Amino acid sequence: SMSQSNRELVVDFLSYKLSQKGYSWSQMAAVKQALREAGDEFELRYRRAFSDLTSQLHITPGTAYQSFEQVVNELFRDGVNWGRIVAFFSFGGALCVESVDKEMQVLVSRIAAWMATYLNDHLEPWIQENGGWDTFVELYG
Amino acid sequence: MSQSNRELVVDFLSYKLSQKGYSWSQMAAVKQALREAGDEFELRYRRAFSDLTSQLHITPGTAYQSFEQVVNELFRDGVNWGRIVAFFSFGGALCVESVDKEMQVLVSRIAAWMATYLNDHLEPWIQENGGWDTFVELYG
Ligand SMILES: Cc1ccc(CN(C(=O)N[C@@H](CS(=O)(=O)CC2CCCCC2)C(=O)O)C(=O)c2ccc3c(c2)CCN(Cc2ccccc2-c2ccc(Cl)cc2)C3)cc1
Ligand SMILES: Cc1ccc(CN(C(=O)N[C@@H](CS(=O)(=O)CC2CCCCC2)C(=O)O)C(=O)c2ccc3c(c2)CCN(Cc2ccccc2-c2ccc(Cl)cc2)C3)cc1
Repeated sequence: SMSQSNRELVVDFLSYKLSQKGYSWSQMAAVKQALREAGDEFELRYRRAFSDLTSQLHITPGTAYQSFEQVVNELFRDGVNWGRIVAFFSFGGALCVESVDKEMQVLVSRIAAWMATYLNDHLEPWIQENGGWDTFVELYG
Repeated sequence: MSQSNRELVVDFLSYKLSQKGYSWSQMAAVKQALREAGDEFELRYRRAFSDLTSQLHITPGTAYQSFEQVVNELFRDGVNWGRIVAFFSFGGALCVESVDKEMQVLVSRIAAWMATYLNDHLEPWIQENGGWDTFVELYG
C-alpha cells in the first residue's frame, strides 16, 4: 500500500505542475482542474448567492439529506447547464465544510455518495449528450 | 462512469475542505502540503531552478541519465525533507520541459522513475523520520 501511495503522490504532484503551465497529466486531471477553478470562480462571482446559502446551512437544524435535496432540486428545476453543474459541486463543497464545522464530518462520506448518485442518475444523460466533460474543459478554457 | 464521477466528487471535495483547513483524508493533506511546498521551493530557489532548467535538453535517450545525474547529486549528502520537495520540483520541471518540446510520451516515464526512486531510495528515510504525516506537521 506504501508503494501505490507513493505512486499516487507522484501523479498528484505532476498533475499539479503540468496544470500550472496549461498542460494536463490526463483527460481526468484536466476535468478535475477545470472544475476546481470553475468552482472558485463561481464562488467569487456569485459571492452573494454563495454567502446567503452558507448562512442558511449554518443556521438550519435540518438534516444534510434534506438541505441537499432542497437545494439540488431547486438548482436543476429549470434544467441542466454547465454553470448549474459547477454550482452543484460548489454547493456539495459548502455542505461538507458546514458538516465539518458542526463536528459531523461522518456526513462528508454521505454527501460524496449523494453527489456521485445525482451525477450518475440525473446529470450524466445531459453531460454525454452535450459533449461530455471534455466539452466543459474546452468551454471553460 | 460511476467510479469516474466518484473520483471527480472526491477531488473537488478534498479541495474545498483543504481551503478551510480541513481534509478529506491524510493522503489529501499530504498531496496538498507537497503541492504548496513545491510552489514555495520553486519561488525561494528560482535561481537554482532556472540554472538547472536551461542546461536540460531532453530526448528519450538522454532523459533517464539527466534524471539520475541530478537526483544522485541532490541526495549525494543525504536525505532531508527540503531535498525531497526539490526532487518533486525537479520531476515536475522535467515533465513540463518534455511537453514544451512535444515529448508527451516521456511524462509517464519520468513519473515511473520518480515513484521507483521514492519507493526504493527515499521511503526508508521517510518511515524512519515520522512518515509523510511528520512532513505535513513540519510544513504547516
Ligand atoms: C464558472 C462559472 C459558473 C457559473 C457561472 C454563472 N452561470 C453562467 O454564466 N451561465 C452562462 C451559460 S453556461 O452555463 O453554459 C456557461 C458555462 C461555461 C463553462 C463553465 C462556466 C459556465 C450564461 O448564463 O451565459 C450560470 O449558469 C449559473 C449557474 C448556477 C447558478 C447561477 C448561475 C446563479 C446563482 N444560482 C443560485 C442557485 C439557484 C437555485 C438553487 C441553488 C442555487 C445555488 C446557490 C449557491 C450555491 Cl453555493 C450553489 C447553488 C446558481 C459563471 C461562472
Ligand atoms: C519549501 C522549501 C523546500 C526546500 C527548501 C530548501 N532547503 C531548506 O531550506 N532546508 C532547511 C531544512 S529542511 O529541509 O528540513 C526544511 C523543510 C521542512 C518543511 C518542508 C519543506 C522545508 C535548512 O536550510 O536547514 C533545502 O534543504 C534544500 C534542498 C534542495 C536544494 C536546496 C536546498 C538548494 C538548491 N539545490 C539545488 C540543487 C543542488 C543539487 C542538485 C540538484 C539541485 C536542484 C536544482 C533544481 C531543482 Cl528544481 C531541484 C534541485 C536544491 C526551502 C523551502
